[PDB]
Amino acid sequence: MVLYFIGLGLYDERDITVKGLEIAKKCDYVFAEFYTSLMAGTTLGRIQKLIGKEIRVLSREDVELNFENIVLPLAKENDVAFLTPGDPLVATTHAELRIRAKRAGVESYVIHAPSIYSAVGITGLHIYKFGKSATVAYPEGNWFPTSMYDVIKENAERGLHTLLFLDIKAEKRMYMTANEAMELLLKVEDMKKGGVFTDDTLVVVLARAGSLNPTIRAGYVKDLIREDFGDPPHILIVPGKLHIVEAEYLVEIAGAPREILRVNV
Amino acid sequence: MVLYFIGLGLYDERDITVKGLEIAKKCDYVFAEFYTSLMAGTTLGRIQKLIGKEIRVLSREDVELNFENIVLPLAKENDVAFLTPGDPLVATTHAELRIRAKRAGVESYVIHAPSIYSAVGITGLHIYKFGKSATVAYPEGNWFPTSMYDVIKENAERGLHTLLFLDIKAEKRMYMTANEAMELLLKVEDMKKGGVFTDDTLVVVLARAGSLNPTIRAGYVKDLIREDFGDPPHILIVPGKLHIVEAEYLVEIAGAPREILRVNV
Ligand SMILES: Nc1ncnc2c1ncn2[C@@H]1O[C@H](CSCC[C@H](N)C(=O)O)[C@@H](O)[C@H]1O
Repeated sequence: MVLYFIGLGLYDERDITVKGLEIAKKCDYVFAEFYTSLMAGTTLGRIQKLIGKEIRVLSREDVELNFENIVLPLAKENDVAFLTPGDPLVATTHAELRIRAKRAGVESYVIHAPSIYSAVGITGLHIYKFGKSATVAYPEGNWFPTSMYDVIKENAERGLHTLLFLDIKAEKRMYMTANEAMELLLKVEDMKKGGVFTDDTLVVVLARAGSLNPTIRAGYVKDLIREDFGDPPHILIVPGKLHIVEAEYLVEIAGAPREILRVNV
Repeated sequence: MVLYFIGLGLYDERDITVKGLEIAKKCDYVFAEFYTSLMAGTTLGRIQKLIGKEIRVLSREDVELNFENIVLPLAKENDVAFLTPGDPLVATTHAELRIRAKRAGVESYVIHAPSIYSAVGITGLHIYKFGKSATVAYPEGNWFPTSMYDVIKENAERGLHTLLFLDIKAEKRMYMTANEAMELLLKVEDMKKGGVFTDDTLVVVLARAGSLNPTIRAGYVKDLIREDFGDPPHILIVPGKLHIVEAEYLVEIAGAPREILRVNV
């Protein structure tokens, strides 16, 4: 009698780990949420098919307000599993749910899955060189988010790369593009003129990580802010000072201007 | 005419994604490497039975010096797979291999899998608050590494968490423990007296991630320095200032002492 946190992966249903599939296949009740990220290459049907169980989907409100009412209860008598895109505990507040589980007298286990946070390694940028991370959020009301700007500034000053999580509103089916983010940033630039994010800043975009053919592009903002990378989800990265080997991967694989090959030491 | 970089996961032969397995089976040749890391929770033999293909294990020199002489040739006329622990491209040196694949006129695809870099999310610490990452390499002869120490310093300075990869001797099959890593850090503290890592520093240890029974513990060095965290591999983490939720998780789940609720928050 337990509760399982299983990640479904980056793109399609096949991105679940074997461990995760075997275990999902033996649980009595299987819940899931699809609001923390977007798996562009699959459908609830295929997941349900692959697993072999009916998956009751939950909304942000069900999860955040009644997890212990809807899911935890069954967990005491049965073997329940909660599915989520990517890795269940990366860039979500699901970790807290484990405390609910404990306090509800329920044993919980975690089955990891490929996360966008580590998939960025496909851009050639050294993983250890990524600093703090941030999320470009949808502007709303009379307030224009600005934190993500300072973060890029802080990391850049230290020579670190910045991972920018783009926003999502599942219910409204809104998936921020790298373009919608490059614009939101250029605006924060003018508001602060910090030299952080301009038209000559180098940027890398990763779209549909997990698919066989993700869109990996690196270039100056001016030349990319008006490009079609493809369907979502999109991720934006503002690199710091590149290593020669990083620059070479970006040029040879990501299609960046040959000029970055010449790094400023 | 195609090369696949498939990730093997975190601990056992089941940490591979259904994607990576289905593909690995459809390959004419399968290579692997276990020098960047080690699947402590399985064996090459158990892995070979899951894939149902034999696997030629490549040494470090093999890959870094003659990848284009051992792997790429067969990739021209067949579909070849290259297995590596964790998620590919998280080992900085693997990325450049894709360039070589192109140079030799070969298609290369990447099949991600759970990485320790993202799995750390299970510690209850927020992913975005992780800063630059470092590695605690085994000292040798007159050599006494110290960069890691500074990496911690710069991160916690900015309220960021520090993920410390512990060293490994693949061949000799020798895992560095969290305890050992702590002793090394305390030794650098005494050498630089920066206040960065002391008997009162709070740390989190994560052992055997990916397993259903990983060890997750959090406390002050003076109590974890000699604590037994179980079989390898080990990962050490020096957290920055904690959000009340991280602290609660570290207490409710990682058995951290209540003191952290009022000291490290
Ligand atoms: N497959 C993918 N490709 C590119 N970006 C992705 C992605 N999956 C998620 N993202 C990015 O991350 C955001 C969701 S945050 C949730 C991440 C998920 N928990 C994980 O472990 O991967 C998306 O809005 C997008 O900005």
